Amino acid sequence: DIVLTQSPASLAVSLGQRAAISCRASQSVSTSSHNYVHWYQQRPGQPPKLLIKYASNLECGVPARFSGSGSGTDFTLNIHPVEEEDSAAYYCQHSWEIPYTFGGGTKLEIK
Amino acid sequence: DIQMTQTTSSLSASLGDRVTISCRASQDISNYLNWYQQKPDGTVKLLIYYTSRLHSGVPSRFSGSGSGTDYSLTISNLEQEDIATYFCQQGTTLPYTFGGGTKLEIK
Amino acid sequence: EVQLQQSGPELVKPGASVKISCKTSGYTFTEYTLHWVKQSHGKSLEWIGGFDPNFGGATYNLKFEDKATLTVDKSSNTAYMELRSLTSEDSAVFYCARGDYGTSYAYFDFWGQGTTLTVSS
Amino acid sequence: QVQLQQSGAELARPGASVKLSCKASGYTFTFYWMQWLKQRPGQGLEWIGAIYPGDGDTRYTQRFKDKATLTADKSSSTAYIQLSSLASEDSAVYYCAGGEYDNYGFDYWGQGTTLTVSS
Amino acid sequence: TNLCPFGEVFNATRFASVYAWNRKRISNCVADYSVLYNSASFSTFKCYGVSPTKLNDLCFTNVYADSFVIRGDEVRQIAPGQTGKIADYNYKLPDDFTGCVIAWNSNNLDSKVGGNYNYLYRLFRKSNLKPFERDISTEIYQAVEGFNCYFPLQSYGFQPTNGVGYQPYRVVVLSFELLHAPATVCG
Amino acid sequence: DIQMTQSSSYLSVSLGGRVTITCKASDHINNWLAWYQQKPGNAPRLLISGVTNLETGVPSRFSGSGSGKNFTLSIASLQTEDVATYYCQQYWSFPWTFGGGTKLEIR
Amino acid sequence: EIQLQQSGPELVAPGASVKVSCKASGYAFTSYNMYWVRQSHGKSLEWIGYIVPYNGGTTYNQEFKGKATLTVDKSSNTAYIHLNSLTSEDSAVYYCAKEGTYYGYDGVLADWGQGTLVT
Ligand SMILES: *[C@@H]1O[C@H](CO)[C@@H](O)[C@H](O)[C@H]1NC(C)=O
Repeated sequence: DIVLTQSPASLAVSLGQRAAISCRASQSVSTSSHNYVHWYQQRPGQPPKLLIKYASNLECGVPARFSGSGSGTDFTLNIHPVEEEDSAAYYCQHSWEIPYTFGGGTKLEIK
Repeated sequence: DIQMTQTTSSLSASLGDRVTISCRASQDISNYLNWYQQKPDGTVKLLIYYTSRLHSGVPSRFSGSGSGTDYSLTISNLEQEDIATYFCQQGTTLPYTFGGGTKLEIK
Repeated sequence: EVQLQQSGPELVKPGASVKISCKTSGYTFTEYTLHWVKQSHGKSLEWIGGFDPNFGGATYNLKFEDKATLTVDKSSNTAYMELRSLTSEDSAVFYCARGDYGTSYAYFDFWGQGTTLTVSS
Repeated sequence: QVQLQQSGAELARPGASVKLSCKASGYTFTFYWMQWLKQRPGQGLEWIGAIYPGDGDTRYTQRFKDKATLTADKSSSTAYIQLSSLASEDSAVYYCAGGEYDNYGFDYWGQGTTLTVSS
Repeated sequence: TNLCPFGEVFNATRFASVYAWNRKRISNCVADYSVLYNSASFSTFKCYGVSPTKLNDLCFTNVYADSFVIRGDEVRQIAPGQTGKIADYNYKLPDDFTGCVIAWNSNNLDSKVGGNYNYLYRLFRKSNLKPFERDISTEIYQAVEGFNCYFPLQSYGFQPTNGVGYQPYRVVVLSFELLHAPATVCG
Repeated sequence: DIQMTQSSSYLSVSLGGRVTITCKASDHINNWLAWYQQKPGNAPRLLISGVTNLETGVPSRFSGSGSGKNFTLSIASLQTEDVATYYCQQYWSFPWTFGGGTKLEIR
Repeated sequence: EIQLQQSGPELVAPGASVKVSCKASGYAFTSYNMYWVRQSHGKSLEWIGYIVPYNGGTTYNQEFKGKATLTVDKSSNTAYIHLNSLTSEDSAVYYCAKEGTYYGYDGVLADWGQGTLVT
């Protein structure tokens, strides 16, 4: 049962500067070709939607400002331009083993 | 309840000698006899698991043999390194019955 | 395209039968597992465990093997869920997630509206 | 490196009950047998019993059937023995040992907990 | 009188990867292998130390069904004595083995069009395993992700257009214990 | 040992027709009946492992069947390349006795 | 590929002995049980014995338990069959036929050698 801890648990950003959200896993959920962490985004009353899959490859059909990266134990998500829609919970996930677990989740607030 | 009788409970030797330790079972355990080592501190580890020389990560000196009921461990070159009580055990019947242990000692 | 909608919000008494359905339409049903995810009062998401259409079986999460059972009638385009003998702690929002083909899912493409479950007398 | 970490020295009163512990960690505890032993001072070891931590069914010897009881905690990866109905004969350097293949011996062993019964 | 479960170990919805292989201890129930006999699905049914004629006329103390999923070309390394990756670094069987390896072919389940990157296997390791051991240490083996320091695991790619030597064969290894003790599982 | 008989040791039917060879079994073989083909001067070659599963590379004319103790191999449309001997076989109990034989000759 | 080639035809006098070879090449020789079969001219086949290469344990038919002795050579991947106390009835062609590379069932034979005719 791999557990996923994210910090900062509540992030403060200005509407133009760079952001950074990190999700560190117990094990090293990574392979020489695929990193196994998939990020999500949940606004209030909304189901999540996959921002990034396999920690690098972006889904097709998103604002395309989210670019993340991470190899091994620690992963990082990025939001270089920020605006009003980016006020949501940025969860984590691993597809390593059968028990699938989602991280704690950080909250983004604009300044 | 096979009864393992390591008839000798103490052996005397010096550096460099080839000393063998024995063990005798009542029934025929069909080659399911192990050979441990219990240093004075209590740190007991396995030496050979399957009777005929199949050892487990230990130095290359410990190599025993035998067949039927009577088996015998063997150390070819000795050192104060290998001074402990060497146990024998049978794995064929419940309950397992360990041996007496032959406490090595320098002469 | 891919659109899932579950049953309406359901209030439950402790230890009762509930069938949170999920009618799927927008793709061939026999080519995509239909997983389930739970979120409780701002909780983090925990994976219930999901069905597999072509095999006819399921792979549950260890902590949920007791109260959750999943059933499918493949011609009706629906994958069901069931909660019985449920404790007062598990009153949450159950997302009828979507995965990939059997035993090959990594990322949850599309989710459901949400079935707000509340346990009370 | 797999070690079976075992409690330190413990002493008891005749008539009480002791619970020794052997926290196995480094390998999959829930898959293989945990075999408890009892070495009285100056003799060979004496198989107390064994427990399968997976579903908890034990193989008890005949001498130690009534006094000793074996349990296991899958979550914390530890195995217990509870010596009850104490006496002066229950003084020994107890041990815990187990391996993945039980026809190939006992691979990993504990340091030992000495239980002393005095007044 | 109890019929044990080969039904939560044989027709399971998802089998465990090679490097972390499941195991069930079954005991105290009558073992009816007549559901394993009469089926043309299983590719391999190779009983060692026993003959599959008599499996229903014996009494054992334990059985150990180790499920996993390996590549079709490597289902012959699940046997006492062989060598390779599945035998050295993932799952090694003892020489004096007495069980029944059973490895059918599930290609409709464990395969996807683009790939099925779930099932893994340990590719690099210092020494070879010991009989019936497993290790789940996914730290970067060494001979940072770079030169001379690469992760030890590498996943399997299972597309349906692979041939046969590159398809998923769900292996199951029943392991019977012949120990002079009260007989628990019978026929 | 189990022993297995065959319908006829000599079979003669027209070319381009249908043959239905049958194989009887002394005791129960659950499913584990194979079928082989030896045309004179070569070694046999497995055709149907299991009761129906054709080997890769054998034309789809051959199609085996059966249940219980009597099974049957049958060809859809014969050719001048399939006039060989057709040995039954079992693999249930260690004496995996082959059948007697059946030599196809065009009439 | 999976080529199994044997020695040429053999001619022997009664009450003598000859050893027929079977050289395997082109696969994991230590993973396959090399089987053996006999066929008297224009009649059915019946077993002799089968040999496991890494271990050497063999099984036999009850009619050949005394006549044929099977051994293996892990050096050149050849399994030889030794026939002693020959006669006139024991003159036939002898095959060595490993099983298929992907089936697994213990009986079936899906790669046969040439065939050695003995007199
Ligand atoms: C698994 O379940 C199917 C469902 O009918 C059954 O046919 C099959 O025999 C089961 N497998 C075993 C090994 O019992």
